[PDB]
Amino acid sequence: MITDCFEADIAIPSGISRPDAAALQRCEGRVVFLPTIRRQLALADVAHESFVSGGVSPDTLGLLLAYRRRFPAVITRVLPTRIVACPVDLGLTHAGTVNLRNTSPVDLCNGDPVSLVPPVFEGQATDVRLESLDLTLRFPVPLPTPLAREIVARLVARG
Amino acid sequence: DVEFDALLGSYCNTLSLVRFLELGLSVACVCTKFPELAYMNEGRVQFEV
Amino acid sequence: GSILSTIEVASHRRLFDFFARVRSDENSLY
Repeated sequence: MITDCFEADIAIPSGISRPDAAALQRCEGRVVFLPTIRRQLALADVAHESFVSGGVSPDTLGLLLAYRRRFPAVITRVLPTRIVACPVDLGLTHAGTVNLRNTSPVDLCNGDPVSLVPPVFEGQATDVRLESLDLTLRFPVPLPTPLAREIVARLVARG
Repeated sequence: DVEFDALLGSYCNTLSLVRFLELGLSVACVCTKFPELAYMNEGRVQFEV
Repeated sequence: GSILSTIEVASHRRLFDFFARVRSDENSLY
């Protein structure tokens, strides 16, 4: 359960409005970019204000470039006091099976590898904002790899 | 020829258990226990003024 | 002749949520 699971526990603060707290109950299958593998973290280290540099929050093509400096993890259950995510690299669960959620506009298949991409699509950049805390959660998009290479390819060619 | 070594004895220390009540500072508290807190999300306190 | 009123603590808890997953409506008070 250290090797099988790994319960990295994102703590939830005290002051969150019940419309904002119940907005996190629809954050089940997500991707959270943990900077380290600490067993106790805060939302500020998860939210986009951790991602921002000095004065500069980068664009979507740069938003890839510190995902791979971090540790993607998937939310397992949203308790009222905490949010638990197992890191992908260490160990998945007891049985080793976690559930995601298609925030894609794209249907998946069995057996295909799934790459996660920043919210690049139109009508899609939906960041669950904490109004009670002034925090945004830029949830990436799980995509099929025959798309997720082309979508990077269109962005690199655009620059 | 005869020689030896020795221990001239061991010394331990005693932790001092400190009850918060023993402190004079408990005057500022009023110490009451939730048998259950962790469940609580947002509690309020309400009293007439 | 002083009047004493008991302090009132208002808090709400959802203990069963820990036992099981729940998706309560935001407006309603569990």
